[PDB]
Amino acid sequence: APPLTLEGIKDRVLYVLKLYDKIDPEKLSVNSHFMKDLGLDSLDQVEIIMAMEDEFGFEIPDIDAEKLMCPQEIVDYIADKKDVYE
Amino acid sequence: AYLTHQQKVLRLYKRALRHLESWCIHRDKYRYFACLLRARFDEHKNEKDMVKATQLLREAEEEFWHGQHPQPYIFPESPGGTSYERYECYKVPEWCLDDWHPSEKAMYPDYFAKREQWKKLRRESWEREVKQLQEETPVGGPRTEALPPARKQGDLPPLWWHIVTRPRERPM
Amino acid sequence: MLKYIIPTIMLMPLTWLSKNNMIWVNSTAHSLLISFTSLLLMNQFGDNSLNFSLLFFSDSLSTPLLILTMWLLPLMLMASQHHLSKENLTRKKLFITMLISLQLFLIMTFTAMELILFYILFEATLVPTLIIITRWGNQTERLNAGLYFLFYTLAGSLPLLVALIYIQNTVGSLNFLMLQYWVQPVHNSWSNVFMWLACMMAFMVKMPLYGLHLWLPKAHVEAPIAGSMVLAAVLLKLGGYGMLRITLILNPMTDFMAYPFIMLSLWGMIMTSSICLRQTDLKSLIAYSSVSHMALVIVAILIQTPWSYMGATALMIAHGLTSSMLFCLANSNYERIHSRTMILARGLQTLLPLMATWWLLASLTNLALPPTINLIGELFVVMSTFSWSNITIILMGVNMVITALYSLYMLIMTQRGKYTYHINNISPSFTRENALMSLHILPLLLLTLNPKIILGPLY
Amino acid sequence: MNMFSSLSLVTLLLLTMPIMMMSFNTYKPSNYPLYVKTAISYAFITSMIPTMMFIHSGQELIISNWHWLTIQTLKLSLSFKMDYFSMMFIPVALFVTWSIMEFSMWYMYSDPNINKFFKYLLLFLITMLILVTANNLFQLFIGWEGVGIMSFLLIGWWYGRADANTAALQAILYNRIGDIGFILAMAWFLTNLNTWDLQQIFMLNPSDSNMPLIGLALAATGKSAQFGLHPWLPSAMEGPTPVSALLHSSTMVVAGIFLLIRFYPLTENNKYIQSITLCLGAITTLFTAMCALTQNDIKKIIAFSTSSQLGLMMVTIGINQPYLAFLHICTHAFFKAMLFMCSGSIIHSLNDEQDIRKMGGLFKAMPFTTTALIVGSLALTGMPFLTGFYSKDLIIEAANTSYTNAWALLMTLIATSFTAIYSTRIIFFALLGQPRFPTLVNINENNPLLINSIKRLLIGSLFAGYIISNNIPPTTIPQMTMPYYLKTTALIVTILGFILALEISNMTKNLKYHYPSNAFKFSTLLGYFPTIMHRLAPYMNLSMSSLLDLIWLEAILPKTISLAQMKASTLVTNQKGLIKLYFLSFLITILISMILFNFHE
Amino acid sequence: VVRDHWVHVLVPMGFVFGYYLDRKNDEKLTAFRNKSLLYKRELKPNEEVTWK
Amino acid sequence: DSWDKDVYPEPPRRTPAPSPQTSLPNPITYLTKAFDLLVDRPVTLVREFIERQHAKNKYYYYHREFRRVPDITECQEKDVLCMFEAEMQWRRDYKVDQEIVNIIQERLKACQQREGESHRQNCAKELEQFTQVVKAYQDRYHDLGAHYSARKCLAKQKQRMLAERKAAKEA
Amino acid sequence: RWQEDPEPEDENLYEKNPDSHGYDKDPAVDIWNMRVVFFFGFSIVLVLGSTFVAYLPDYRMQEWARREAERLVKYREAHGLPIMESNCFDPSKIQLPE
Ligand SMILES: CCCCCCCCCCCCO[C@@H]1O[C@H](CO)[C@@H](O[C@H]2O[C@H](CO)[C@@H](O)[C@H](O)[C@H]2O)[C@H](O)[C@H]1O
Ligand SMILES: CCCCCCCCCCCCO[C@@H]1O[C@H](CO)[C@@H](O[C@H]2O[C@H](CO)[C@@H](O)[C@H](O)[C@H]2O)[C@H](O)[C@H]1O
Ligand SMILES: CCCCCCCCCCCCO[C@@H]1O[C@H](CO)[C@@H](O[C@H]2O[C@H](CO)[C@@H](O)[C@H](O)[C@H]2O)[C@H](O)[C@H]1O
Ligand SMILES: CCCCCCCCCCCCO[C@@H]1O[C@H](CO)[C@@H](O[C@H]2O[C@H](CO)[C@@H](O)[C@H](O)[C@H]2O)[C@H](O)[C@H]1O
Repeated sequence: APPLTLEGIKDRVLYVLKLYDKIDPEKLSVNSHFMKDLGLDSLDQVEIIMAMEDEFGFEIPDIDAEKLMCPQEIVDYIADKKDVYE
Repeated sequence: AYLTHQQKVLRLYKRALRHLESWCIHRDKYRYFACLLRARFDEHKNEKDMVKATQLLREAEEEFWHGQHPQPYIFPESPGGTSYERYECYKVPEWCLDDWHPSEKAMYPDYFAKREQWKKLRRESWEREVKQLQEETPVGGPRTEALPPARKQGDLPPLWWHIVTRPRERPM
Repeated sequence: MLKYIIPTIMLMPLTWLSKNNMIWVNSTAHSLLISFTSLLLMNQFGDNSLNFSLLFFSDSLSTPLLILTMWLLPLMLMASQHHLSKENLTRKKLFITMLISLQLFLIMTFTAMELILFYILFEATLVPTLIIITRWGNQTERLNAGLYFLFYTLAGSLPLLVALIYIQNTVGSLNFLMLQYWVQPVHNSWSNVFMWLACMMAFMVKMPLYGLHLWLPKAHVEAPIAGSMVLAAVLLKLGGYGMLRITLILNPMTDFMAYPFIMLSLWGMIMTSSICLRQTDLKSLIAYSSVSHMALVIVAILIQTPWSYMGATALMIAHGLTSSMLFCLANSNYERIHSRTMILARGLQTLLPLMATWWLLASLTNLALPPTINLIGELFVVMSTFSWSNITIILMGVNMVITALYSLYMLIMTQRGKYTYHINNISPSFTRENALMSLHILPLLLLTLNPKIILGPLY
Repeated sequence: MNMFSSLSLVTLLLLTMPIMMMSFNTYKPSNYPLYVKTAISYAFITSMIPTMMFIHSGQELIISNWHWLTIQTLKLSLSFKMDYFSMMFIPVALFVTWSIMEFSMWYMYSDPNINKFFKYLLLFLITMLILVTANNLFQLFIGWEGVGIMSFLLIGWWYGRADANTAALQAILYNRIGDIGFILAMAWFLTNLNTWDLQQIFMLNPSDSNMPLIGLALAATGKSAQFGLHPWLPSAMEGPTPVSALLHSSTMVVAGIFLLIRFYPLTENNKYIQSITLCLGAITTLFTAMCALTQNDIKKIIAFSTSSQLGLMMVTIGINQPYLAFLHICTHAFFKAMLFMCSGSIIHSLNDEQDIRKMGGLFKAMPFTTTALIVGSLALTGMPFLTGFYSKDLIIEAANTSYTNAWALLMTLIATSFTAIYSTRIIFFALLGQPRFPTLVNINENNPLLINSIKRLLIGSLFAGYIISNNIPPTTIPQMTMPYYLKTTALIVTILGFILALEISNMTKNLKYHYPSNAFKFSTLLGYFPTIMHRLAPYMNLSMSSLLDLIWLEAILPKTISLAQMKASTLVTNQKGLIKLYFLSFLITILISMILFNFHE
Repeated sequence: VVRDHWVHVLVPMGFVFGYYLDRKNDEKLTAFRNKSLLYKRELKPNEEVTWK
Repeated sequence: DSWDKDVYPEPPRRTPAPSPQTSLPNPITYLTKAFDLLVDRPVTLVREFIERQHAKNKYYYYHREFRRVPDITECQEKDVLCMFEAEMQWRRDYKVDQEIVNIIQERLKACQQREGESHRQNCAKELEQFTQVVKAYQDRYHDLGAHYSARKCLAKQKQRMLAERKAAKEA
Repeated sequence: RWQEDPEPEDENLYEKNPDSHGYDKDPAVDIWNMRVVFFFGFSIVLVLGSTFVAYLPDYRMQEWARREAERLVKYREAHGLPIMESNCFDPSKIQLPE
């Protein structure tokens, strides 16, 4: 499959978040905490991870998923697993 | 279980949604039921009696076991998926490069020059890394598997080599 | 046979008078020449055996064993010279001297025309073998392994000596050629029952027969590689060769005395194969594999049919080369990880790709893939044992299923899966190690092109 | 005979030179896969010349060129039987193998061990031709076990995967249990007829063939994955898709049927064996088609289709129609190998996705894959006048106009209906609807290697049945007089299967939520046969290793022997060193010497 | 001849010596040379021993 | 030809003449002509050159003829010198008789292939001759054992002869 | 506790000799020992030994027996005698008990 890049991963991670109705696509930034800033709760965070899993076609274990609390953390996690260094 | 009640509910939620997605298949159908399922969790989200909440969870687990898909969807590279461990036969450890014949190492003069620098960095950092762990581990040994970050500048995080230098997920 | 005995003895002066750094070069070079000349033993005739003199003769049963014996000496020197590299020079020469003396006794054992001469040389092999195990073994338990080997063998041999001397008294001769014409039937009596047991129980122990097999896993686990190669390849075959010669004078009593020993071999082969599935030690797995393979030879020798003796002959040669190869393969790993645990070093095909091809080839011969001589020998025993009683096909068939299971399981455990992370001293295979395996597998596969020369005198 | 005999051997010799060059290493690995693909394409052409000679003048010959070994009165030779079955299977096998290797040049392009992969594919084909052309059971046994080992090395291609090692060993386990029957046959034939050569077996024509034929039936069960020894074939989907394509078409799985066709002069006079094989095939075709109804993995659906088809071939053996069973082997080879290649095209384009639930909307996105997949599904279901019609349609008419088990017949018709149901399942979920795959679209199917390889098999799936059915000589009286409702049975039930499957497939779009029935789980979990047997049988065997044995042990233990010697030693040596006691014992020795033993008398 | 490589004749010489001893032993076993019922024959013009 | 047709007989070959009923050209005809020119001619030329080298060097080898010697029935008990020659003679006969059964089996197998679908009726003499030869071989050698000998062979025959004597005395 | 040498660290022949064949620490001996093994082992025993075995003269008179068997079959069929007669020994030379 065609290779990924750090900016490509960040573009798609936000793209998915921008299509979620509980998030304000204007307040969204790579460093927005899903809990403190975006006002989401534990249950919404789970669905965000599932959306990223469906986006990139691979599973994030629950032990790792619960710690991804801002979009940048998700981007960093994906790059580490896909060996993306751009 | 090591997991808190809060962690247990979330794992069930993610597990329940995934098995629901296997049943529905069609995305529009899955969306309709996923929202109904989220409603059931949202109904008791504010329950404050931990005997009732614990009961609600246990009953939910029993319902999931009765309703689980016998053949749920698995991501191809997840445990049990059709591509799990497919590439382990291509992952060669980096220490194998030490045994290369000189003529083999001569074809990559620049890769093997960079490799030596990393080996030097590993040799020079090791003693500090061992010391940092000794003077941070409580008497009796560690209580968790969590390792510390580096504190000083020019210090590398303790026990980093086999994490940094691990094979790529598509090594060939 | 003096064209082979004298050259073999000359290996002793050659080793002792060789320059210090040349002991392994000279002994290996000249032991290969002796192996080359051993092909002259294949001047076999349809009717008469090759009877050189009053002391020694060769027929189609001893010739393949003689060629196997002399081929093995150069292979044991290659396998030995690594782990002895730090040994004292004189003790290196004594180790090589013990191997040379073992070949000397062995080639005379297989050609002796007099059974009491056979017994003395048959029993003389104990001394060099015992010394090799206990002196150059690496663990504490090598001393107990020495005693078990020693006293299991003598427990059966001493009754054998009495029976042979009794037979010469009443028949007048123990010359094998004479016994072919002067043999008389053995009638039912308690006296003849114990004469039968004495004549056979020494050979059953060396096979080994299931029940008397527990000395073999001990010896293998504790012996050095060269001790394991000779023990598996040739020394086990002494029992089979003795049984193929002695059964001539035990008829017709073998008709009913065989039954308990066929039952032990038919059931024993299923249990030893099953045990191989749960062995944690690699050398111990291969040892229990030999017990399973040699149980076929006992059954074949005891039912006494033309097809069963051809099968048993092929099995002994084929198993000799295969079992020796497997031990050398497990030794190559041991010289790296210094352990015999099968589960310790995994996923080796990734790190040693060519050595993984040798493992595959050795395993396929062990499970007897057609048309290898391992299958040819195994098949002929199955065909004849089916005629003996149709029900045996079930036990024979089951054993082939289990034999496949543990042969490939040993291949999968050590060669496939993920490699062990912390083992980082798996250096590339040496030219010495690769040549050692090719010298087992190439001759083994070449014999498929011309298997008649390993099918014995009933071919 | 000079051109016929010479050219039928160069075909086999040509397949081995690529093997010789790799082993002899005088080749050029610059493009080894193309070299192996070229060798097949030429071997296919050279094998057509002997076939045309057979079609023309019915020519058949046996070649016994090398005397290998004599065993008293049993002489073994390298012996090749170039007859009806050999001359028709070889070109079909080579033609399909030609397509699979061309497809493999694209599918396995990024595999670092591609050269070894093509070496194993070629050896896998070489052993199948040894099996097909063998004139005696020993040479046949070489091919029998050859394909078994090559299946092991190709199913477990990704040897880092634990499940690939489990699946590879499971193929060996089941096929080796089948070989118990094969060894049984060779033992009976040697004992009772004095031969392993087929000419003598047929000439002596044993009347009492219950034992040798059950041995061959048990051998065929494992190799062809009939009920009882069936699970390994679905598990063989661990290997790369080209392995599945070649494994399931023109190599291993039809060797079991091909073995029973070789021995039709015996089975045609044994009604007991015909009943056993008919019922064995009937249960196999129903059971594995029922499992396919609810599988979500595309390769497993096609894999269970093959088991279902192999059951139908075994049914044909049962109703004493050896040549129909052979024609179905040839026709099934085309469209089955194409379906596996069409599935590989989808899997490759969806980034190694195999679950059908995450496909959809591919009808227009993958036009050529879609065309071949519809032709393949129509050929499989027995659409009039496609490759599969010329065998399946004949077989069903023969079965229901025969003196046969009524239950076996019914189960073969129901399974035929199921074939339409799970063919609709693949088409409906893979191609129709809305896309369900991830967002980053990488669908591309424009490689000429992919297109050409499927294009050639597509053409075979259309006309091959017609071409073969019109060129083979007739060897039976085909029953062509029957009621309208027996003539049209296969078409009708197949049509009902399409209708019924369409309604259920459309039934999944509704906003209803349902609990799995016991029936649904039973089919989904493959009847629980793998779940139970693969935990119970390994556990009983791996954990498998009275007072009478206590005596036989405690008494004869080396500890017992060695510990009694220790007691006796201590009694002998634990003395006080006293002159008084030693001489007192001298007195006792003398007294009992005279009083008790009369040594002085 | 070299003091380096004189030990390389011990085993080749052993073969020749052993081969010669083997031939001599055959001389002690000529009791039936040209006397077996299967093989006895009259002697050729210059023959003196059918084998040796 | 090159073997004795009497030992390995073959019925005369009857091949029908071509009688095409199609305007099309037979592909086999052209392939035959190409095979003859491309394959047969160069292969024949190489052979003829080789057979010219052989002609310049013609030497001979012979089939060993064994004189007959007294059987085991004429050997005094425990007389090894006479027993040994009768035993070697018996073993050569045993190995020869194994080959006679192979010749007859070869005739039978060749017949079954040659006749085709008519083999059941057309291979009755080969089948009959195989049945008779296998009977004789079985009576001679079957059940002797791995350590067989002329002595054991004789003892088997005597037991058979006594049984047949009682067969005639009984009727 | 008591005076003893510690176990020496295991050594790697490739460390000081990347061309090592594994036979010896001395490169000159290491190459020599390789050549005697490969030459005598492969060039001589396996190649010549296999050629020698291929051309063994009529090992155990298997070819002679066939030639003789052909001669007897030709004779007995021409003279009308049975190809093989059940009695292995001439019954005139036997004297049954009783
Ligand atoms: C079955 C047919 C042949 C049987 C022959 C049996 C005769 C005995 C042979 C072995 C003799 C060994 O003699 C002695 O045995 C015991 C155990 O057996 C060994 O001792 C070992 O086992 C014993 C108890 O099992 C332990 O207490 C001891 O710690 C352990 O070292 C001795 O180290 C050995 O010197
Ligand atoms: C590994 C263990 C193997 C165990 C094998 C067991 C085999 C058992 C063999 C039993 C046969 C023994 O031999 C049998 O006994 C005696 C010999 O004393 C013979 O008979 C002789 O002694 C008995 C004494 O009871 C008298 O009745 C009889 O008058 C006399 O002729 C039998 O005719 C003979 O057939
Ligand atoms: C079939 C005939 C076979 C004949 C074999 C030859 C017999 C040789 C007998 C040697 C016996 C003496 O060997 C001696 O056996 C005892 C067995 O308890 C061993 O005893 C071992 O286990 C016992 C308890 O089981 C311990 O108390 C002891 O500390 C330990 O050494 C001795 O370590 C060993 O020295
Ligand atoms: C018919 C039987 C034939 C048997 C053939 C056996 C072949 C064995 C080959 C061994 C070859 C060794 O021959 C070798 O020659 C050289 C000079 O001549 C000797 O001397 C050498 O010593 C060292 C090596 O240790 C060299 O660095 C030095 O340059 C050289 O002087 C060696 O000490 C000797 O080992």
